[PDB]
Amino acid sequence: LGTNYLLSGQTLDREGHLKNGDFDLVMQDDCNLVLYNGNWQSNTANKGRDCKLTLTDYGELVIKNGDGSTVWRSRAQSVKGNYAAVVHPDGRLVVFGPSVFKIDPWVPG
Amino acid sequence: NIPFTNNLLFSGQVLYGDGRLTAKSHQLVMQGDCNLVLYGGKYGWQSNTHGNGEHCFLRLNHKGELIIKDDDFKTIWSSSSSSKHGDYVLILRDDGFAVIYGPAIWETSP
Ligand SMILES: [Mg+2]
Ligand SMILES: [Mg+2]
Ligand SMILES: [Mg+2]
Ligand SMILES: [Mg+2]
Ligand SMILES: [Mg+2]
Repeated sequence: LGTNYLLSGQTLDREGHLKNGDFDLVMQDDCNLVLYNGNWQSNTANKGRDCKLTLTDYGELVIKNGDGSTVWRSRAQSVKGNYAAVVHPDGRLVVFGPSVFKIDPWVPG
Repeated sequence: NIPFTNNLLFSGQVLYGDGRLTAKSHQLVMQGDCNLVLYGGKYGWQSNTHGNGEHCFLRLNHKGELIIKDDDFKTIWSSSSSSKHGDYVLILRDDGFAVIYGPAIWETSP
């Protein structure tokens, strides 16, 4: 992952941080996703353990517990694509996408 | 205005006079030579607009178009990308890709 982004296909593991300025999103170990100083949380505290935050190809942030069980969903969706949840410097977590444009320094032709 | 973040360029934000995005071993730079250069990846990249303008500046709009205009607002290069109206962000990802994403289909509060 990226210190302030999460790409669809990537995971914000147990105790994981995404952070930008004074705002600290944590996939805490009480299975609650909390964005600190963001007045907001998944409110899934104690609802499981060894939890993970993921990003689906239709723009959903799904919190899976230790094994495989979903615990929380954004429940906002779009077309199949690459997406991005990012911690906005004004203090929101905002899902973005799908990709409209891509620059690839990793191609010979 | 909107607080810069190192590797993000949200819609509305503007780079120039080699303002630049950074991510580990990469930069994407809206230079002075009016050229948009990505130093990064294996081979890097550029909008290739060396001196095709004067006083240039890169700017992503609220419909996913990433554009270089000059001092008198002439398009010097575009991404020629467009989708719904709203907030988009360009990321300089750790893999060295520079990708645009949007629009905002979910935020944590308004
Ligand atoms: Mg993300
Ligand atoms: Mg998009
Ligand atoms: Mg940066
Ligand atoms: Mg990028
Ligand atoms: Mg982007």
